[PDB]
Amino acid sequence: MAGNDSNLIWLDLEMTGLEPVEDVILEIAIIITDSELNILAQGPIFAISQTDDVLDNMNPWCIEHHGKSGLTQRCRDSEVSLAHATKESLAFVQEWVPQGKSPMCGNSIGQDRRFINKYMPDFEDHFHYRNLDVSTIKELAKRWKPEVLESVVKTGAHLALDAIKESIAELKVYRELFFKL
Amino acid sequence: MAGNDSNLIWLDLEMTGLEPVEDVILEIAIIITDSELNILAQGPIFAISQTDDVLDNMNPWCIEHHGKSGLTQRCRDSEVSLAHATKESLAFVQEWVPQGKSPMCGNSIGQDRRFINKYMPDFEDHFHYRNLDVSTIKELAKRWKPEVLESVVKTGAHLALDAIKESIAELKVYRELFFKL
Repeated sequence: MAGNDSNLIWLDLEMTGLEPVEDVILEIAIIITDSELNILAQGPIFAISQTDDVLDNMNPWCIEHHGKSGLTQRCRDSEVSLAHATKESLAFVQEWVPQGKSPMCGNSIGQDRRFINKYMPDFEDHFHYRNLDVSTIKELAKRWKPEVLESVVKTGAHLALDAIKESIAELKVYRELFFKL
Repeated sequence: MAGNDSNLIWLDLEMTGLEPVEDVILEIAIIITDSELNILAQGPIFAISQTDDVLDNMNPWCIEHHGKSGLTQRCRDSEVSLAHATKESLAFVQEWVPQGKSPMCGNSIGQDRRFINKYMPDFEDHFHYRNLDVSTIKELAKRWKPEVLESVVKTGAHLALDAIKESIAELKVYRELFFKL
């Protein structure tokens, strides 16, 4: 099933803040599912090597939340450059889905896409221009059928890996309870 | 009914191309709906003043399509500035939904957002950070229930209200046929 036109690239980034103009990427994880949301593969996980003054002067939210998740320390200890993570990610994703076919999948994935466009345009090129944004459906559920949100489970932050598994599980809940089979 | 929390702000833009690094906005159109997708208001439509330096040197797709469309000439005839379009759009929108409540709605509305974020920062501030991307559901339809696309009405009209009302209507189809409400 490695090359199916309908497979999906799921990803989550962690950043030093919200604005691509000043902020940089700290973490990347990728999961490939088939079109039915079965998990076909996990990409490597990269904490991105960043200097201490970058890590120390990020967003208050980020100091707290990345400090808590253990990401900050993992970037202190990493030798991984963004340049390397971009090559590996692109090669992995190429191994699984044809160029141009899969939209970018995840929660508020357009935010991530801003960072990928600016900092990893080679990687972005493998994707379709479309976004599969799980938060779109959450917003429709909030207004159309909010009790569905009760079945949605949100665990605590560790890896970007975990945040992706949450997005998939969330969409899986919607498929079962919110969309018509 | 004015200023209700679940009211939804819809928009489409037309541009000189795909890369807002140095591409610009040709047209702005905005529709408000309640949470049921009932159209509550049409917003000021704005073709944006661009010199022939800009209009002559758009992409091939844009020269040919914005030419038959009538928009290129409208931007040449147009007196309204970027700031005036920003100031007005913000005002209209401010009437109909409280601040931070509404995601930004439309097809691939993240692309639009990149242009709104750079050239109209004040306007984007009124939205929730979330996107409501109908094309997310179109991507799911294609994979889960393609028969549903048959009822979607895609003319191919690349204008202002043209493509908006088509995004709103496309969501209405999904609501009847694709969602379990």
